[PDB]
Amino acid sequence: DMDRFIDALMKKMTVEEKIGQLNLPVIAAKIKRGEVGGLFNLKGVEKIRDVQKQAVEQSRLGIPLLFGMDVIHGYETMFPIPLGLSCTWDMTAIEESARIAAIEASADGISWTFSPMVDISRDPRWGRVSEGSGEDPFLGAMIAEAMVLGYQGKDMQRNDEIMACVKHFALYGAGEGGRDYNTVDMSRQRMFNEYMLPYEAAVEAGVGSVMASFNEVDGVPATANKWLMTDVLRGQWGFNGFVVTNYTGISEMIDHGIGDLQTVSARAINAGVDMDMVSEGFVSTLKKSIQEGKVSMETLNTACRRILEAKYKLGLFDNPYKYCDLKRPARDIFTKAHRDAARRIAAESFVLLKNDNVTLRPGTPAEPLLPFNPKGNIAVIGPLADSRTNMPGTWSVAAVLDRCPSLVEGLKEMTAGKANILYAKGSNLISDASYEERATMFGRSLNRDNRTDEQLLNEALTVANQSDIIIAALGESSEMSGESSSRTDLNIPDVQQNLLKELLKTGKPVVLVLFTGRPLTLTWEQEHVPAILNVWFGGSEAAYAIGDALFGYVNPGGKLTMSFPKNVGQIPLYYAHKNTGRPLAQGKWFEKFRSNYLDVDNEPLYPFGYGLSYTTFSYGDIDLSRSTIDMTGELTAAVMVTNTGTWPGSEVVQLYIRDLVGSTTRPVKELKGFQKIFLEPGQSEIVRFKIAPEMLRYYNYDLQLVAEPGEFEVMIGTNSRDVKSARFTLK
Amino acid sequence: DMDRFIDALMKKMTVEEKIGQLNLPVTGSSDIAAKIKRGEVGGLFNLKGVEKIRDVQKQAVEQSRLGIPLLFGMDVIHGYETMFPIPLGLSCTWDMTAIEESARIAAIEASADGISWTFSPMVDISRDPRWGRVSEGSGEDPFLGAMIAEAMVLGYQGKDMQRNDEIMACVKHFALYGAGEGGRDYNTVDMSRQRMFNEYMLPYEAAVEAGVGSVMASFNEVDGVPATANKWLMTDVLRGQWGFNGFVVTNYTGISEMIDHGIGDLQTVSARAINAGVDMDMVSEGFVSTLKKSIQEGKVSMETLNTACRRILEAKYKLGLFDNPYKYCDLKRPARDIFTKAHRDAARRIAAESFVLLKNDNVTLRPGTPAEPLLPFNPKGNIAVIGPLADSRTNMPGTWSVAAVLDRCPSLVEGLKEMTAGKANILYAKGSNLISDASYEERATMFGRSLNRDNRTDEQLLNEALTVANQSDIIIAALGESSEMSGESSSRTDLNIPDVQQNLLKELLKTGKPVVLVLFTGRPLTLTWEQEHVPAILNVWFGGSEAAYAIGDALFGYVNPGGKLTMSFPKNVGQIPLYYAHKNTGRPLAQGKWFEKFRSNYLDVDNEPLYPFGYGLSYTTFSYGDIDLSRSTIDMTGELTAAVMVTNTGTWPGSEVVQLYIRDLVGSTTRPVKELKGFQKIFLEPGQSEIVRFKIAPEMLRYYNYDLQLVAEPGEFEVMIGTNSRDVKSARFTLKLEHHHHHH
Ligand SMILES: OC[C@H]1O[C@@H](O[C@@H]2[C@@H](O)[C@H](O)[C@@H](CO)O[C@H]2O)[C@H](O)[C@@H](O)[C@@H]1O
Ligand SMILES: OC[C@H]1O[C@@H](O[C@@H]2[C@@H](O)[C@H](O)[C@@H](CO)O[C@H]2O)[C@H](O)[C@@H](O)[C@@H]1O
Ligand SMILES: OC[C@H]1O[C@H](O)[C@H](O)[C@@H](O)[C@@H]1O
Ligand SMILES: [Mg+2]
Ligand SMILES: [Mg+2]
Repeated sequence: DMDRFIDALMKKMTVEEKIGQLNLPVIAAKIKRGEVGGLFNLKGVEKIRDVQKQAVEQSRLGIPLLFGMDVIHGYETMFPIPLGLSCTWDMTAIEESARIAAIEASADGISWTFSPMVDISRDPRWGRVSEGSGEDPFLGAMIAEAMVLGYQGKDMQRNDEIMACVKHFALYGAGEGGRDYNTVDMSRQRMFNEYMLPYEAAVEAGVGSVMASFNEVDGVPATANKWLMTDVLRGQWGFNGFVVTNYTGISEMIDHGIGDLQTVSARAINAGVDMDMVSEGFVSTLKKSIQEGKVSMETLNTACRRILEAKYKLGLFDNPYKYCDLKRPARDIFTKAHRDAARRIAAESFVLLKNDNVTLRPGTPAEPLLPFNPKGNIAVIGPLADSRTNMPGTWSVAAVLDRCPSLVEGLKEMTAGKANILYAKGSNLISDASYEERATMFGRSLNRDNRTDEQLLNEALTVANQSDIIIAALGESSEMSGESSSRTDLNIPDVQQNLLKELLKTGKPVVLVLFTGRPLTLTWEQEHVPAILNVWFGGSEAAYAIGDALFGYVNPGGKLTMSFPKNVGQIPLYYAHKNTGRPLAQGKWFEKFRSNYLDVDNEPLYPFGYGLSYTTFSYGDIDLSRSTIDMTGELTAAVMVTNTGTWPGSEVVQLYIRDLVGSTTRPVKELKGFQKIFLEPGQSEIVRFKIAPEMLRYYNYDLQLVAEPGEFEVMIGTNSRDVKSARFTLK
Repeated sequence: DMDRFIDALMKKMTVEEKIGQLNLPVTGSSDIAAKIKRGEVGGLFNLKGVEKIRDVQKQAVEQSRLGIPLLFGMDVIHGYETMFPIPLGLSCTWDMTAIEESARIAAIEASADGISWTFSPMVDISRDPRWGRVSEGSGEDPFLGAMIAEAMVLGYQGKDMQRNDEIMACVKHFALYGAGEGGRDYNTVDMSRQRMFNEYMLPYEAAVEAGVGSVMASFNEVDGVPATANKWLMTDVLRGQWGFNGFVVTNYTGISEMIDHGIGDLQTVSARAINAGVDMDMVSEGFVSTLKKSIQEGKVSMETLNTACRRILEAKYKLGLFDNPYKYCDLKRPARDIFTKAHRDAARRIAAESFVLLKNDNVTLRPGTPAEPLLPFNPKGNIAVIGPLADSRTNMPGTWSVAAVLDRCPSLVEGLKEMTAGKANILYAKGSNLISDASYEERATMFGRSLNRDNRTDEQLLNEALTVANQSDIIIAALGESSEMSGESSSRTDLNIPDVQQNLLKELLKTGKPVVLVLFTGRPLTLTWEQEHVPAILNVWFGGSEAAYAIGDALFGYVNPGGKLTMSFPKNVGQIPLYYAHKNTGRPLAQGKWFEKFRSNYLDVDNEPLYPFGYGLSYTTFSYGDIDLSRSTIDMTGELTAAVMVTNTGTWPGSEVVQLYIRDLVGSTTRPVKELKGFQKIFLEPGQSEIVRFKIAPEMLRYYNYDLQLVAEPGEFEVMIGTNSRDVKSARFTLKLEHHHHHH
């Protein structure tokens, strides 16, 4: 067993060698000296194999390395960005996506992924919303579990199973002004009821590692916050793994303003941080700290032990080359089967935001633009229409970017012999040339040249007037989201929005195919564009999936996991909000002396859980099996859902709960369950949810996790706004 | 003795009479005469007129069983009839003496008219210019906000409220109400205890410390409990930590609003309120309708009721109302104390002192002559005054002027007419409506602030303004908010000058005539376009009843503007919240390096406000020498002096607000990059110099640490002094636990 092995190995180690197990730098000489615990961001089974060989056969103790990478939403086969993927509301698909990525990365030498990112955010200004699963902690927790299980399986024993890392612990999504890395501040009540569940869920699914976040919490950088890293993570949740810092998280504490390198390094290890990504604070200062009594041997041994336990659990003491099969890349990476899975999952992620009836032939009843049969002349216009490198999305560091088909390319393939695909760039990404450059960093250039916006527009209107339909491929470049990609405006960029206006003015039918990493402020578009399909960033096979949606091969079923506000002045806007002492009643905007603004109502443009289909769904009244239950009972909430339209398709039936009265104020609703059903036209299904006191608990004023007696409102519907309702009492 | 008298009085009262002292209906609430007869009423508010107040007091004294006199409340916020600037504007004076004076005058007038209690000062810290109630406070900063709280309470109450022109003040809104989410009024507040004490609480404390007689509970939740039911707030902090000896009143229907908050029925929330330390029920009738049943049922004890009742009675005793219930009911005072020339003269001085000159660039008026700033200018020729704020009397006082005679204030045109008669012709055009949307204009101009928007087209209004402008030598563009675009329940998600006014502005600028933007506002606005295109921008906030004359004083150079901002002006609403006393983060963007990938910064704008905290210009300029510290190392027992030479390097005499900032460089918790720790407002003639000195003592360097202990920690500090929070000179010093006791 493990304990004996690790005792024995640790009894042989110098203080230096124990310290070295905590170092995760950016080298061959470092490894020879036992100064390296793992490496990260190295791609290639050949390279990784040789570096491992150096560790195993050229270091004193032969201790093998962890190899980390950001395998976020795929290795080479790119699934949608996680925010888009969350919109599937399909935990099976989500697990599959993480399984596939793990198969691919492990085939290439990777034993550790810095995934899943589970940070709750209600601030769409923050670029890293693209990497999470929205604003809701329940959905977030379900997804966390599915991702950890996809990567790790049961116990990481297989050679296609890798170690996961829940990030970023904790509260990183609440950075002030939506500005990446900025100050976080909240009450402990808010932490537990509104932000912490996804981290806890990952821990409880047996995630092997946790990454400390960049932000402060209660005035202490997370990386030096013992309350977080010991009392909560270990003390409350029982985490038995190790904590890794984020990139230079230790030395950044110097800038935060809590001390010099040695001081903040000691505080981090004493807080419960075990591995030091890049900063070399542990390597360069811990021995001195140990000599001065600032860090005990016991603390060092604990951190070292954790690191070694992770390597044992990965099977790296049994076989250091477990993940270095030179034969596997050809078999496992970027296969047709994987790419087909990604295409399917991509089409499942898209959210149909709008699809109004339009006068398409004179005299006929108006009908929607989507789906349509690929015939005639299909214009595909905009700066996202013919970009390969912008399809996979941010955080695709192992992808071959210029290998993904552009939207034009993919649609051309899919329509060969049936229709003509007419392309026009239409506009730049944005008017400001310097913004376009930083927005298209990391190889996402759109090849901006000297053609002016006016020239670009004029070409596009020429093409548009030769067309039977216009697909406007607009929105963000993929690096307008991700890290250090915060925005103060959330519009479709200026020149693109002008292009869209002008395309609408041709009189031809226009479908907005919207690429984004975040919620955008779309009131103008919701008013004037007949059809809007949010395609997020669908992955390496996005172009094909977009075709599947457009041509009706897939009926869109995605639902939003994050509120789309009307303007930036409404931030933060989220569905699970408190009622206030002065709630504005429905339809009463504007009312003086209620909680409301002078210039806009309180509502998002599109609420949490919103998503349309090519069919329609109708809900009966909710049947509750009990009107009362006690603290040990249960009941069933049933509703019949009928496909009332003409298309087969899926519906995410959503369960919300309102605790009507509380000893503290309680949100107007909370997501507490969901089921994704598929129905043929005319077919019905009775959807049943179990409700029990376990589900009705929350963290009260004293942070006690408790369900209080009183009345509850159970709400079931097609989104967080449009619901059927009923009540019961807890005794 | 007060204790004897109140014991004796409380020994006579029934449970219904004790409960009745806790009840505060609104009049000016049903069946008030009969409720007073029954002893069911402890106070009233919103009744104006010393005649009416005396009648009702006589009812209480002569026709209730026990004759217990009433408190009479009103929102005396920035004046009774003589209106001073709105408090946010007033705060830009950086002048505590003037602030105290404004409060003294308002107390003199209010008390003349029967009023014994003002629901002032509002001291809520806010970093969010969306929130309309920023107009009512004194900006983002706790140091300045604390000093203002003190000055206001002292102004209203004096030493001990003994005089018949001193009234009881009420610090509001306890607590954290300025952090409402989305800047939407009444919305959820949430923050750490550390943030509360370091960043929000001090001005409430400074009001308690100044002897404020009462505190008003806020509308917001704190830690998921409505403030009105938050025992931690109303007992543990207010009494347990600060030793507040007064009483707590709810805000309007605060108790019954807890039903909507979602913590129970009227009886439950009323019981929880009184048990929390709330002493008086504004309007809800929660206390009067449910407290006896609660006492029967054991939900509230007789000791809790007695404690609340006693606080109300002690307030009345401390105000001198048992001694003379008609102390403030002198029917002859109104004719000699209210809206007097002496009061109005002070209001005009204080108003001119509140204005903030945001921009005043050189303009070439005529070829061959060197360019000069538009401000100030001698009144000559043809002066156009154009805009929806140009000829509105009723919008001059500002929001929260509930006792003012709105349509007696001169409009800006009228004011400029009087001041320039015989010297210049004032030409006038409306130019635009307040905003394109009529329904918005309506809600924006409620409470008697109509601009009398008519059925003219935007074209009619604009063309009339252009005919004026093209005949004029200078254009005074009177634009911005109506007064009721700020105040309570006036939150905005856009902070621009409204659409049709900004179009008007553009068109006036296109004439080529020189334009001065005289900006009326209750809040920070997003003014990047205006800062780029308008030569001169004078922020006049809302100046009060004498605003028009004060504006003339500034434009013509009778007063040199010396206001400084107390709240950050963002470049856009997507930067909110933006405040000077922020943390460094782990990845600070170095100055001048926007944009840099992997630093804390946005893709589309830099991190900076358009105008920072403490920003403001003058008709002259001031230069700062380097800082001289009297010593470089002290210990906890010591002190040092920071000194800077400030010189008037321009051609005009003028006042400068010299501002002291301190940065605690390293902490056990992260510390802000600076915090205001002092200021001095100096007046300098052209060429003149003055050495400004600040005492720095370890007690000023204290903050609430992780464990909420108010401590100073040894380490390095940076002393910064300058003309605003951005443009500062620097010097460093070290604090130790133990240093030299003598020179050796
Ligand atoms: O005048 C007492 C307090 O009144 C509050 O303003 C109320 C408002 O909350 C209520 O909706 C309307 C209903 O007509 O009456 C106003 O007076 C203010 O929040 C307090 O600052 C003020 O002291
Ligand atoms: O790849 C490991 C972790 O890296 C962080 O992103 C860093 C960024 O913080 C740093 O400035 C640049 C330096 O080029 O490298 C990136 O890797 C991410 O925040 C983590 O999520 C990631 O797991
Ligand atoms: O239009 C001129 C004036 O008319 C009325 O006297 C209004 O009360 C006033 O606000 C306005 O300035
Ligand atoms: Mg309940
Ligand atoms: Mg320090």
